[PDB]
Amino acid sequence: HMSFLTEEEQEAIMKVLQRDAALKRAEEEYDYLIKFLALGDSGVGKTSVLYQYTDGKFNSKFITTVGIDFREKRVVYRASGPDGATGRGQRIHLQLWDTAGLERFRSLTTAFFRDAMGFLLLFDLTNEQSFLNVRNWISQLQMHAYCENPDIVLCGNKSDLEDQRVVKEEEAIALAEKYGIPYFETSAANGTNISQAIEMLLDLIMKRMERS
Amino acid sequence: GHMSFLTEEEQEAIMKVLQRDAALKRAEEEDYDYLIKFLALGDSGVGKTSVLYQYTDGKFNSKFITTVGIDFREKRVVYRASGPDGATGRGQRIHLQLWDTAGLERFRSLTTAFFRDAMGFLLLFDLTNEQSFLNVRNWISQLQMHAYCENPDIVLCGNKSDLEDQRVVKEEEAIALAEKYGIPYFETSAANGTNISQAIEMLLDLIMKRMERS
Ligand SMILES: Nc1nc2c(ncn2[C@@H]2O[C@H](COP(=O)(O)OP(=O)(O)NP(=O)(O)O)[C@@H](O)[C@H]2O)c(=O)[nH]1
Ligand SMILES: Nc1nc2c(ncn2[C@@H]2O[C@H](COP(=O)(O)OP(=O)(O)NP(=O)(O)O)[C@@H](O)[C@H]2O)c(=O)[nH]1
Ligand SMILES: *CCC(=O)Nc1ccc(S(=O)(=O)N2CCCC2)c(OC)c1
Ligand SMILES: *CCC(=O)Nc1ccc(S(=O)(=O)N2CCCC2)c(OC)c1
Ligand SMILES: [Mg+2]
Ligand SMILES: [Mg+2]
Repeated sequence: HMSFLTEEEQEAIMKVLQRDAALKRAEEEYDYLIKFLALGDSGVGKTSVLYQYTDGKFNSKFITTVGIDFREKRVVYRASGPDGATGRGQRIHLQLWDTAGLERFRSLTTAFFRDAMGFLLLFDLTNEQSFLNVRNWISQLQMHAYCENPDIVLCGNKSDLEDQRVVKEEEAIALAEKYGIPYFETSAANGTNISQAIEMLLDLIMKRMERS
Repeated sequence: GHMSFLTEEEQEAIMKVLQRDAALKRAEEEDYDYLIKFLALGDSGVGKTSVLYQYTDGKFNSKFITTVGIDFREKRVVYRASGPDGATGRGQRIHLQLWDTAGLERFRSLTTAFFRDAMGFLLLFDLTNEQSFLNVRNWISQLQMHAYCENPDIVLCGNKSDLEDQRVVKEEEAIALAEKYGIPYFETSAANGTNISQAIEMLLDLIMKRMERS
């Protein structure tokens, strides 16, 4: 009925932080460290999406994120050229930040935005209110990011729940066009579009870094 | 053991600091020659807010207003390197961001988040409070683990040296602790300002000298 920040919950968060300082200390020395961050209302599937992508697995039981967490995955990035071209493959080491969407964690999660080079914004195709909130999330991103106009990839998630969709695809494609951000309908249950969405953000983050 | 979550008012406070930090950071990523960041940490009540306030504005306030999670102050200064046999180089423009962390446990993971941003640390205990000095070992251990640098520069501050009637930390003990860890030590007063600028300038030097090597 009345819940408080338990000691176990804070122990959890401190170990995410210890692990992070560990990861960063080592990188001061595989061949590029690309970080991005997933955000969106609680229950849209941020954790599920990252898990499907790192491990190809899905757990249908809701285990809400205690503040903050992150996964990693070593991948190969090949610079995609114009009209189907690619380029050479340098090794990319991803750090995938995963934030709690609950308000009680808003200030803890908001301080990690500056660690990100790009953002995976998620709403639930079955929850119109999570879609309405995409606007508020985008301005919080502009207001706390590194970079004046940060790279974003919008995901409407739970596309496998067709008989419960309430956000019409047109409303979502139009919102995305309004802001100039790539849009993908995803499903963490079966993996649809998960790899393409993230690979699209990686491409945005690597192409932006080759204009300096 | 029942740490309240942040209230709506506590959280608006912290988001404003985050809003101010991002505006400051975005302006430096594009005037002043370097942005330099310190972070003050230590138990609640040792005088972290008061120390930074004395340093930026030469003022001191007796009423205890405990820090809501996190805050920071700024100061423009001129650092001059120290060369061989006092060969003081050109005056460099330094913009200092001075992070101020709350010391209560209920804020511990929030404030630990910000050890990433620091290039150095001001570690405070209270001279009138032996328990706050005994915890200095844990704090250093924490800093070792969460600093983003290996062997982070620390300056130890034993504060409230103006309350001489109420002093309980023996001087030899703290000099021992500081020598054991190889870190500079200053007894300070946020009230009358004794040693505040010397300790903060010592930390600036460590970081600047640390920066030149690279
Ligand atoms: N059918 C279906 N269920 C999904 C999908 N993605 C997530 N879920 C389910 O939705 C619930 C919430 O997912 P989860 O990743 O925990 O959500 P979250 O966005 O991380 N929430 P929080 O911010 O609280 O950590 C879980 O029951 C999960 O099984 C999806 O693509 N399809
Ligand atoms: N005499 C004297 N009093 C001091 C000194 N430094 C702080 N105080 C007083 O002792 C209390 C400590 O206040 P403060 O600076 O807020 O401590 P803090 O470490 O930032 N506390 P918190 O972590 O809870 O935010 C206040 O009442 C302050 O006025 C000092 O050097 N001398
Ligand atoms: C402009 C989009 C963006 O956020 N770019 C970006 C590039 C590089 C980094 S970093 O982590 O390698 N680094 C920290 C300070 C400068 C170099 C970041 O950090 C998030 C963002
Ligand atoms: C090793 C001592 C130390 O902490 N040095 C240091 C120098 C510069 C920076 S930074 O703020 O310019 N930066 C953050 C991301 C990489 C570049 C930092 O980081 C706090 C530390
Ligand atoms: Mg989650
Ligand atoms: Mg304070």
